[PDB]
Amino acid sequence: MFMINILMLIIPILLAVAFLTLVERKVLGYMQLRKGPNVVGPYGLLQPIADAIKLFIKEPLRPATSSASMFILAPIMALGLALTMWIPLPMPYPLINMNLGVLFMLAMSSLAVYSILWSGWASNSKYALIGALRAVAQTISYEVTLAIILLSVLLMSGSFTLSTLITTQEQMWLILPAWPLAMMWFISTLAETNRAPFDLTEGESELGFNVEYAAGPFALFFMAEYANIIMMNIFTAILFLGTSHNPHMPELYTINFTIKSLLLTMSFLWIRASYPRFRYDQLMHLLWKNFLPLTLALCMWHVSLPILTSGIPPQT
Amino acid sequence: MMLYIVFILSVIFVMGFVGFSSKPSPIYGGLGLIVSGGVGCGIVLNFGGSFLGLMVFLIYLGGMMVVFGYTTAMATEQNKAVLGAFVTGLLMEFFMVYYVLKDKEVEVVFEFNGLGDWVIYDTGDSGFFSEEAMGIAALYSYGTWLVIVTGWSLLIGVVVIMEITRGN
Amino acid sequence: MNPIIFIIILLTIMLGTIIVMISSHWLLVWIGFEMNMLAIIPIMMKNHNPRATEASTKYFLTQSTASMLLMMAVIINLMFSGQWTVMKLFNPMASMLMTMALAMKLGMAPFHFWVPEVTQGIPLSSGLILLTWQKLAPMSVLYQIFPSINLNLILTLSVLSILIGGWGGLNQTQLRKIMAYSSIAHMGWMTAVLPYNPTMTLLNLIIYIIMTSTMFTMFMANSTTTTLSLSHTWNKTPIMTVLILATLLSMGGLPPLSGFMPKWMIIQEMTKNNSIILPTFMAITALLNLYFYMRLTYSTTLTMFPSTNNMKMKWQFPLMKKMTFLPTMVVLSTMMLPLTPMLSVLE
Amino acid sequence: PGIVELPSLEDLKVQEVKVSSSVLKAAAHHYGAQCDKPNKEFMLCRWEEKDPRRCLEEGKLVNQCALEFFRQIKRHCAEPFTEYWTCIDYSGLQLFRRCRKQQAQFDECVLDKLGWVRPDLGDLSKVTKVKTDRPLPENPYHSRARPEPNPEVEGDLKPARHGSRLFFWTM
Amino acid sequence: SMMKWNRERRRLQIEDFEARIALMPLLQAEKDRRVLQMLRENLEEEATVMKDVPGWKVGESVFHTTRWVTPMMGELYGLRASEEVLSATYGFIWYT
Amino acid sequence: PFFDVQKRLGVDLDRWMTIQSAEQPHKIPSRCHAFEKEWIECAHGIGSIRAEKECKIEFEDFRECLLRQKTMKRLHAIRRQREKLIKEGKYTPPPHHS
Amino acid sequence: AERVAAFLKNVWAKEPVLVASFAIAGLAVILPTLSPYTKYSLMINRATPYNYPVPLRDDGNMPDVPSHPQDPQGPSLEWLKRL
Amino acid sequence: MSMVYMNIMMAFTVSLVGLLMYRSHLMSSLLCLEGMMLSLFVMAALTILNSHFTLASMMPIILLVFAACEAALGLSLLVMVSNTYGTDYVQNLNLLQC
Ligand SMILES: CCCCCCCCCCCCCCCCCC(=O)OC[C@H](COP(=O)([O-])OCC[N+](C)(C)C)OC(=O)CCCCCCCCCCCCCCCCC
Ligand SMILES: CCCCCCCCCCCCCCCCCC(=O)OC[C@H](COP(=O)(O)OCCN)OC(=O)CCCCCCCCCCCCCCCCC
Repeated sequence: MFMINILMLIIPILLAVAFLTLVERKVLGYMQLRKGPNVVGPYGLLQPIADAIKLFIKEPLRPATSSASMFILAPIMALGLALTMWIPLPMPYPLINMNLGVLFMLAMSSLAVYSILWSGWASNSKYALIGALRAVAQTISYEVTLAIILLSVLLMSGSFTLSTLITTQEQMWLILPAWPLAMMWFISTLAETNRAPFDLTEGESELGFNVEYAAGPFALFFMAEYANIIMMNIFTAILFLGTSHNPHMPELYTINFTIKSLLLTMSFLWIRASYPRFRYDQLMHLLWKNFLPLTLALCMWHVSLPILTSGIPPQT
Repeated sequence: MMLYIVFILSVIFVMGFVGFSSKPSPIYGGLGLIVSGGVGCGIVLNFGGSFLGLMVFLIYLGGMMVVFGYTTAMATEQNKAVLGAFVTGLLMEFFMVYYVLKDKEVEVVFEFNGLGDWVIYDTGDSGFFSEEAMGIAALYSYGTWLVIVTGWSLLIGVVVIMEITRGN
Repeated sequence: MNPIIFIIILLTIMLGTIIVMISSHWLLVWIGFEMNMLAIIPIMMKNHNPRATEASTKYFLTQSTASMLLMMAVIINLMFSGQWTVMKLFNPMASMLMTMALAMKLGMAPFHFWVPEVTQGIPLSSGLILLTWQKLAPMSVLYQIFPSINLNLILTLSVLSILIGGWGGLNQTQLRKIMAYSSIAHMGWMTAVLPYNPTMTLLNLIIYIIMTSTMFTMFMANSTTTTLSLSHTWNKTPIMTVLILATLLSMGGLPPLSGFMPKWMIIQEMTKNNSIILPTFMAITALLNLYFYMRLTYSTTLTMFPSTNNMKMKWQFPLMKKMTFLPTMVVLSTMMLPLTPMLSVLE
Repeated sequence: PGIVELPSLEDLKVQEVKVSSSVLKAAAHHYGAQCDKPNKEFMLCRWEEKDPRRCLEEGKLVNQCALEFFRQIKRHCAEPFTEYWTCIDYSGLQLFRRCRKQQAQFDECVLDKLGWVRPDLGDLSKVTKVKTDRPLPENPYHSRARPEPNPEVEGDLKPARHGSRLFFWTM
Repeated sequence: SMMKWNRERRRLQIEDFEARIALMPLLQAEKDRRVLQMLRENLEEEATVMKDVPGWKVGESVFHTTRWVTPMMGELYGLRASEEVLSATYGFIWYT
Repeated sequence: PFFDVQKRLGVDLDRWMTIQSAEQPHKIPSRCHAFEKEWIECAHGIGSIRAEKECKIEFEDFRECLLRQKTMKRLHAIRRQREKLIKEGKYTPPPHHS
Repeated sequence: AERVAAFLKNVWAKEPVLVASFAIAGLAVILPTLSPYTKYSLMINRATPYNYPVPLRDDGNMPDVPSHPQDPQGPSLEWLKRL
Repeated sequence: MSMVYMNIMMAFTVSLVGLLMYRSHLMSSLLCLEGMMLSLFVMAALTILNSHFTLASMMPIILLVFAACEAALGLSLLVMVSNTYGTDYVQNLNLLQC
């Protein structure tokens, strides 16, 4: 039955990513005083399916890559890791109930930089490499704050278990005691996934690294990128917007937890439509000069606050 | 064949080492060292070390090895010896595997056994905690001296590297 | 380099060596070495030229490899004894790697090819640290694990060092290379007496540091790095040539100078153990060191080499170099033989 | 070396307590406040003898008290208890705080029918003392006599006889 | 709010930990009898397998001391089914 | 140590992790705590020259608990003998070993 | 008195983020020393029973060690139920 | 020892031989240097975990932190070598022969 469980997790993820493209195009449209896809199927419900077929029957380029083996390794790694980051998520019961699940997601997330770096090499273009280096430097810089912020929150939880975050928020959301950390966690997730106002890769007039890809290989990078947008917003809701779990009616948890995860995913689309784009030197200064000093200071505060109130959580 | 998972991983561990030890282009050499690192974590996980195994992914693979690949793509300007060394490495691995799987005893400097790694595992545990985790958390209660010297060295690493790279 | 950062880096070189000497755990010994190598590279790159960059690279690769072998010995020793204490190793294979790791760090032959080249590519002040201070940490560990060191290995490394230091020095005109080969030769003496009486290893180390520090200090005063440039000293600072003669004679072991004391005591502690062939061969091979020391005495103090016209402009200015502890070091390098029985303070 | 002595397959046989971990965890608190004396004697035996072959007879006594403990629940409070561990068994973590309502019924039932008082927070974790007639082992580690120390140096520290005596030095 | 709830969670952990303490004496007694039985079960098979070997002692200790030594996995499950051995070695590490 | 600063100042810098029978958090013992204790108490105070001869029995036991070399030889012998008799029809594993 | 106000009111205007960082870090170092509840953190940590409470052989002269868990002698967690 | 130790111990040997035989690139050898610490990391962790040496569970992390700090210092020298001769070839670093 476990094999059925894996497929009941993978296929719905891909379908959710497929229809996120539609929802993104329509929310952006109405914030721009237009409609978005409403011709391909009722209210554009067949638009995602048309786009998929079109890309997979379009001839791919595959230029004279310096390797031709990194060019095929990069999208496998991106999509393979993107699906792997879902297996420990409690919704409310994990597919894999890890003891160190929060640490597992950091570990797998830090490996996604290779697909950005490898695709830079494979393109064989000197300029495409520069774009890959800027993207890589952005991702590693902003996962410094992901690790420290996560550590600060877990000091009020007591473990790296993801399902213990549900117990921790059984009386109150962690957004209340730790809203300053939530702000810098939310922005740090935009920078990680190269989202506006942090999308210099897709931000033409300055550069992207996945420029030589077309057809199916391009869609694989796209699917992995959007599955990470949903996953990080599911992580945020679990971390800062805990949903009460009733063991007799687990579906009640899933409905409430999904609504929160959608509202946070739509917030990503909302923020894209509202602001201009950061300069490369300016998003680096937002991390090394503004977030990091506060994150380090709040880490000191959250190591000491539980001790001086007698509120250290249980180890188990 | 699932009882010898640790030995199978170790065999893949060695083959990766023969990969980048033969020194192909740095791009492929770093690729082979990532495979060995992942296999290396797999071995540590099956011995009960979960925090240590995951620390390999986060700090070694997702850390140092990213800096290695990052520096290679920017300062490396993207033969018979490589193939000769690579083939020589695999043959020695095959013979070492062949003999330890035939008579289950090999003597090369040390006396190695071939029964199986599972035979040395401890047979009793009923704790309400992770023994590995307790030891690592002791870094702050017992390892006061370790924390000071390690922290100072990391601080000096920042100072030293900026001095070296200024160039004037 | 900012002066404050220079002090901080130096204190970290000292802290690394001190951690090795006060540690009862192999992990802290290894940490001590790592902190020491990390801090000394910036003082080798301080002049920012290709030769310094090459010297720092050859040093990093050598010391990095040596530290990896040492950590392999510690782990093998943990597997076969289940402890980390800094004492005799409990596996012969651990002893070999440990003994070879320290030999590489010291610069003993045949792990010696980096000492002439690293010392040549760095300033005089950096060479003084490299040839005197950097030898304290490895010798401290040898002092503690000597009961388990393979006798044929330690005595074989000692003999090669004495020979290679002797022959290597004859074919040198650069001062920095001459001291480097001189340093290799004196290492063999320190490790030759180690199995028999470790006290004489410290005495020879202490005397070597005092004499070597005196030579580098006098070279730094006149900014001399070549044999010829040193031959103009008689026409600039006549007193400094008499001090160079006395120290060079001392380093060669000629009585009644201080440099005869360790060679004297090492020969004593080896004949008590019925070792007659080795001390004789060691003593005779040391005449090679006395030769290229004497060559510098002929071109510096005992003969007056040609001078240049612009030298007359130097006579109008004094010496503004620090020359710290030079009066005290030179006296200790020449006039300590009547105090030989004081070595008991090292026991 | 020697031959490892092992007890016979008939010396180990005993009536097992075949109830799942949920049943044990539901009765754990009352169980520890009723069978403390036979339990602590066995544990004192293990931490002192350091050999499971030396505490087999104490082990059987631990089993018998548990069987007798559960029979009393079987007689007086069966439905309340069967309904208590069914709720404990439902949760993956076997949480007490999810079944406070069913706990009260079982707790009250034993109080009236058997006069059992549930130990308070922090009672079962207290170090206690047990009176046992088993003699204290003398050499539990089976260690041999330690090698005798070196003779110690004692007396007066007088100056060296004629000094260092190093070659020709007279002091 | 966090201080209150965390404090209640520590009182719950002690209650859960004390239940384990109340059960350890029974579990320790069971484990001792299960370990000894498996050692004796292997002793019989060793005697049958090596009744005609040139100079073999059945159940000979490899330690000079006569102190009890905790068996390792090889000594308990030496001649048992692979599935049972697999569960007792990697079962915990592989659970979920 | 070359310099015994820790003993002079009475400060425990790195002696808490030297041996595996020292104080561990939550009193968690090592697998060979008893063997390490016995060897340490045998060789204490008599120098390493004597301990290499007068505490050899304890040391061999300690090294047997660390690498388990002798035990694996014994198990290996039994497995071969059973395998040899298995492929001759001369042996029959009992039901609870299968 | 006026020098500090001029200095504080300038960083608060030009560098509000850094002013917040140092204030927060400064409280993390000071409050634990002055907090009266820091002593209850140690007591809670010492009260958690990870290990088994090995019993002590009775010799006769041990009036402070209870013979049974429910006896009144020994440490009490009453303070914890009220905290 | 055991069967797994053979391959871990043989992986260190391969990396050591790889580090002692340079081909052309300096970056290639630094990888062989970081392969050596990976083998030492795994070998120590296997010993510590198996023996339940609780307080030594922190040692492999310290090994990783210092070995990575050393690796960073190695890459910095490689960069400064490349900014001079235009490549990271070891044959260029041959000025100090004379
Ligand atoms: C009693 C003890 C109490 C201890 C704690 C006390 C805390 C007191 C409050 C401290 C300040 C709170 C920290 C807030 C974070 C400040 C970060 C920062 O650097 O600010 C300056 C930074 C930049 O500041 P700057 O650019 O204006 O200038 C910095 C300083 N100079 C002038 C010198 C350059 O602001 C930003 O982060 C830019 C935002 C980028 C665009 C983000 C889009 C926002 C979309 C809305 C999202 C809403 C959040 C959704 C959260 C949902 C979560 C579920
Ligand atoms: C006892 C245990 C704790 C011990 C901690 C000791 C280590 C502290 C580590 C702190 C982290 C390192 C930061 C140090 C750098 C300080 C900033 C600096 O470098 O100075 C730069 C600044 C430049 O000046 P400029 O830009 O030209 O003009 C405007 C300046 N305001 O020049 C300046 O004018 C800056 C002024 C100096 C900054 C002083 C910072 C003091 C922070 C302490 C605040 C604590 C208050 C806590 C109480 C809060 C109550 C609400």
